[PDB]
Amino acid sequence: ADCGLRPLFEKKSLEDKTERELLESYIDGR
Amino acid sequence: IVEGSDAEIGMSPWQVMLFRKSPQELLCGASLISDRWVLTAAHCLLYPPWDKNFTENDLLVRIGKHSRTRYERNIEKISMLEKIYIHPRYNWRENLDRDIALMKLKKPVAFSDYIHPVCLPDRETAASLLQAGYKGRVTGWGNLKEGQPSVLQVVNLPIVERPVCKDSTRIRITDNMFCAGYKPDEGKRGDACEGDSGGPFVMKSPFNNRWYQMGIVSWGEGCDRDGKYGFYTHVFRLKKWIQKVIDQF
Ligand SMILES: N=C(N)NCCC[C@@H]1NC(=O)C[C@@H]2CCCN2C(=O)CN(Cc2ccccc2CO)Cc2ccccc2CSC[C@@H](C(N)=O)NC1=O
Ligand SMILES: CC(=O)N[C@@H]1[C@@H](O)[C@H](O)[C@@H](CO)O[C@H]1O
Ligand code: NA
Repeated sequence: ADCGLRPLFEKKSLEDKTERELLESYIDGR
Repeated sequence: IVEGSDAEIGMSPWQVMLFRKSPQELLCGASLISDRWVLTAAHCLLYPPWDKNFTENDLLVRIGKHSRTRYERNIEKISMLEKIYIHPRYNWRENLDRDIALMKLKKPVAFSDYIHPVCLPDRETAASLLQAGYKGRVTGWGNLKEGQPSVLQVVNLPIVERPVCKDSTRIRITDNMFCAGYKPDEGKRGDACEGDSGGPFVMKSPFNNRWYQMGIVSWGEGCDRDGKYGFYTHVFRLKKWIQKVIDQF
């Protein structure tokens, strides 16, 4: 029930260097 | 990975390296979905045309690594495998349909900052995210061009329309695969290359911020060729087989 949440990023409220590019494709990609 | 970049440490805590035991040789990517189940591509285990038929005896997996060279003491782990399970309807002859395999670790691994399982896509995440134009992410230690990286490589790539995937190849594609990668007129590149097979294609859900594995690096015509696309095993469509195996054993 803890899958998908990275210790060193989501759990520390830290964003990796390119994940924003993915989130933005939800807006622009369609 | 072609035209990727160095992963940040811990960026892909579900990454798995599939090695041949002897000679110790990096074979494929894989992914950790629980403390003792690892997801990969069937063709990493069984591909007759390369006289490839590995058993649990032949293989090891390394978990939590970051630099292929450096030995990460107290960070990386090693596990032998109890049993492997290839999808029964795996079709290596015609089209690599159902290119999917499960590997049960001999002894469960301990989660950590560098070792954490990815989510399997549920029906809701599958419907909202697996759509053309949405980008996913591919990671591995495979070749940089069609040249071996030290640190895990990462690239983000958009999912492509099913008609465009079909017209890029003569292979008979199925609903158990999807394809991804940039088109020639979008002025960005990137793809998985050999070595990267069996690694994960992940997407981060905007709904709940978890990462889900929608694909397994399966096949392509070379690497990063204009008008060609990486093909990926459609993980959600084979989820019931994944679940029937894990519950059974
Ligand atoms: N995942 C990416 N996006 N990028 C990396 C892809 C490397 C690439 N695919 C593989 O490694 C997958 C399988 C596992 C062993 C080699 N396989 C291929 O030949 C499979 N085939 C499709 C196929 C499926 C079933 C039955 C027959 C075939 C025909 O072959 C890839 C392909 C598709 C269209 C035209 C040609 C080819 C062969 S091209 C060179 C070849 C190689 N000698 O390495 N394959 C690769 O380069
Ligand atoms: C797939 C194939 O060609 N041969 C395998 C063989 O390698 C394996 O050890 C044994 C287990 O049933 O029999 C076949 O499934
Ligand atoms: Na391409």
